[PDB]
Formats: sequence, C-alpha cells, structure tokens
Amino acid sequence: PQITLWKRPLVTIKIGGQLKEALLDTGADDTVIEEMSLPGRWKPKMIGGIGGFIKVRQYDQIIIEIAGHKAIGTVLVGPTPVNIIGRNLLTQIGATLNF
Amino acid sequence: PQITLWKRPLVTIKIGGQLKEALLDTGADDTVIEEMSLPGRWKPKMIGGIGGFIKVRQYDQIIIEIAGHKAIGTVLVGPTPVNIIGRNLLTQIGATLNF
Ligand SMILES: COc1ccc(S(=O)(=O)N(CC(C)C)C[C@@H](O)[C@H](Cc2ccccc2)NC(=O)O[C@@H]2C[C@@H]3NC(=O)O[C@@H]3C2)cc1
Ligand SMILES: [Cl-]
Ligand SMILES: [Cl-]
Ligand code: NA
Ligand code: NA
Repeated sequence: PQITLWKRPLVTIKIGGQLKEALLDTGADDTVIEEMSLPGRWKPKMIGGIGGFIKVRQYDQIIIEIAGHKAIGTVLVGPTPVNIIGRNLLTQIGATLNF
Repeated sequence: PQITLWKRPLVTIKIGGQLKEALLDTGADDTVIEEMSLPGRWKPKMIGGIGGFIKVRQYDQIIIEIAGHKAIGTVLVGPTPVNIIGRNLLTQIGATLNF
C-alpha cells in the first residue's frame, strides 16, 4: 500500500497468534511492544525516547506479521504509549518513505 | 525521493534561519525541535513518549523547509534528544510510507 500521514499509520500485527494494533514508525530504530509473553530467552536493552532512557526486554528472531507481511526479527518488550514497528522490521516488509 | 529505512531517515531542514538535521518520523504526531528561539507567540505543552513527558513551547504558523520542500505548521520546541519532523508537516510535503 501507499499510506498517507493525515492520521496515525496504525496497522494490525499478529504476534504469538494474537492480533494487536501498532504504529509504523520511521523514527524508531527498534520495534517495541507492550508487556506480553514471548518464547525463548531475552537480553537487556536500554532505549532512549523523547523523555529519556529506559530498560526493555530484547527477544530475538520472533515471528511477527505486519499488515499482512511476514517478518522474523527482534522485538523489544516494555512500557510504551503504543506498540511501535521500527526500522528493523519496516525494512523486512520493504517499506520506504516517498515524497 | 525514495528514502530507504536501512539507516535513520535524516534530512536537512531550515527553520528560523538555521540549518538543522531532523528525523522524518511517521510515529510522531507533531514536529519537535531542540531548543532555539522562534518569533511570535507561544504556549506551553506537555508531550510524551518512551521515557515519559517533556515540557515544550508550542509555536504556531512556522515555516520550515524540509529537504527543499516548504511547509507551514506548528512546531514544538524543547529538550528533545533528536529533531523530529512529525506528521503535521510530513503531510504537507506529500510524504507517504510505501510497501
Ligand atoms: C505529540 O507529538 C509527539 C509526541 C511524542 C513523540 S515521540 O518522540 O515520543 N515518538 C512517539 C512514539 C513513541 C509513539 C516518536 C518516535 O518516533 C520516537 C522518536 C525519537 C525520540 C527520541 C529519541 C529517538 C527517537 N522514537 C522512539 O521512541 O523510539 C523508541 C525509543 C528508541 N529510539 C529509537 O530510535 O528506537 C527506540 C524505540 C513525538 C511527537
Ligand atoms: Cl500543524
Ligand atoms: Cl495527500
Ligand atoms: Na529468541
Ligand atoms: Na506563531
């Protein structure tokens, strides 16, 4: 698709068999999802946003569908105002910004 | 142009007579620039993200040249760690996300 930006670019994702809403966020290096259960081991990561740096859980090689496109990559889990799909997965679905 | 997302989508902007680097950010409702003076009236605002909230000054009707494309709108000024071009100005330059 071609998504204009008059409204938030919210899409449906599927992770762990569950549908969730997420924001397609070119200003995010990383994908961050609200508290949920994911399989496997995690590692620590500090990420910095508008209000400062926080701790999140990094899960690698997680299967996630984004607006119907399959991705397999790193998902960070922690407190966020909205689930955000960052560039690590936007590149896997072939997204670009155009003007 | 078509901007890929392998790297942060940074562009040059001109605002208040000054050249700055800023992130094209589809996950940002609003445009947020590091501390600088702008002319005209302003009012305080709180905006929030990962890490929490920051206080900013809201200036309306500010012209900003973004990668060579002029656009006018509200600009928030405050202690952001990165200059952010949000959707309020991305729409005006015709930016879309494509995949
Ligand atoms: C109302 O207007 C606003 C309100 C909030 C924000 S924001 O900066 O908090 N933000 C909103 C989302 C969190 C919904 C825009 C983001 O694109 C933000 C933009 C941003 C802000 C500050 C520093 C870097 C990037 N990136 C971000 O938080 O990324 C997370 C935090 C880590 N940084 C990063 O690149 O990847 C990690 C994930 C911007 C304008
Ligand atoms: Cl505006
Ligand atoms: Cl349009
Ligand atoms: Na894993
Ligand atoms: Na003004």
